[PDB]
Amino acid sequence: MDWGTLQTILGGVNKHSTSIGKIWLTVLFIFRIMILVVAAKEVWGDEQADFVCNTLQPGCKNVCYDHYFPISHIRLWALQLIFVSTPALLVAMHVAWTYTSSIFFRVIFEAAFMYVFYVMYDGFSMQRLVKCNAWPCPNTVDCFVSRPTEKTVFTVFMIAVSGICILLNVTELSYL
Amino acid sequence: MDWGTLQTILGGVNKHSTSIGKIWLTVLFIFRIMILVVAAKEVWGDEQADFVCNTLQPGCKNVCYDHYFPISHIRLWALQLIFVSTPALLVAMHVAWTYTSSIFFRVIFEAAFMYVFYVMYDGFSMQRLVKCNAWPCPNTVDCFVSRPTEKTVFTVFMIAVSGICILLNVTELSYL
Repeated sequence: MDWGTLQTILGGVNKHSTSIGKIWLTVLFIFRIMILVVAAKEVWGDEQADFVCNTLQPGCKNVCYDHYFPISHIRLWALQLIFVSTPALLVAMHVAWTYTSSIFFRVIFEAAFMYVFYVMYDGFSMQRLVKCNAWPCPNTVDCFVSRPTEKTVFTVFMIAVSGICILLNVTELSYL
Repeated sequence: MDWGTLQTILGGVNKHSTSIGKIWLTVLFIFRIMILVVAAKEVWGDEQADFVCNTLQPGCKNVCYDHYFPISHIRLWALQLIFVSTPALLVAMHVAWTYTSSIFFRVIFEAAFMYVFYVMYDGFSMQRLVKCNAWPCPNTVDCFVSRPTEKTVFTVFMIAVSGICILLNVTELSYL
C-alpha cells in the first residue's frame, strides 16, 4: 500500500493559544493508520489456526471461536477509526452547522467503541485458556489462545490513544 | 483341543423299528461340535475390526456395533448347543421321571433359540451396510460389515440342523 503522497504547502502555522489539538489529532490519525497497517494482519491476522481445543469434538474449535471471539479486536478498531475518520477529511481545511458537530461526532463515536469494547472484553485482557461447553462441545472443554499477552499490549495502546484523541478533541470542543 | 477319545464297545445295535433317532441325534451332536470348532473363531472370530463406520465420530463403531450386534450369532449357537447338550450325556446309556423329559427339554430349548433368533436377526440375513444414528453417531451414519454372505450361509445351515434335530427328537418323543 501507500497512503498520502501530496503534502508540501503547509507553511502556515498556528499562532493562537489554541488549535494545538488539530496538530495532535492529525498526528494521531496518521499514527493510528501506520500503527494499524504495520501490525494489521500481523497480530490478529493469524488467529484462526491458533485456537487449539483439547477435544475430539468435530467443529468445536469453530464453535468456541465464535463463542468467545464473535469479532476480533482489530475490526472494532478498524471501524472505530473509520467512523472517527470522516471528520478528518472535513477538518482538512476550515477557515471562511456541521464543523463543530464533526468534532462532537468524533468524540461520541470513540466513546461508544470504548464502552461496547469493555462490555465484550471485560477485564481489558486476553485469557490464556478459555474453556467452552457449547452444544457440540460435549462437556466443558478447553480452548487455547496464542499470544494473549501481545494482543493485550496493543489493546492497552489503542485504548490509551482513544483517551487522548477524545481529550484534545473535546478540549478544543469546549471552547465556549 | 480334542474331545472324545474312548468309544470302542458299541457292537450292540438297534433292531426295533425305532431308536433311529438316537443315531441321528448323536451324529448331529458330534457333527455340530466339529462344525462349530472348525469354523468357530474363524467366521465370527474376526468381527470386531470389521464394522467400518464412515464417519469421524469417536466411538461410533463401538456404539453401532453393540447397537446392531448386541451378541454374535455364534454365541446364541454356543448356548443353544450347551442347553441342548445336557440331555446328550443323559441319553449316553438308558435301559433298565426325567428320561423322556430330557427329550422334551432338548426340543423346547432349540425351539426357543430359533424364535428369539429370528426376533433379533429378522429376515434370516446379513445386511451389507447397516446405517446408524446413535447419540454420539451425529447423524445417520454408515457402518459396514465384512463377509455378510458367509455368515448368512452358516446360519442357514445351523437353523436347518435345528429343524432336523427337533424333528427326530420329537418323532421319537411322539411314541405314545
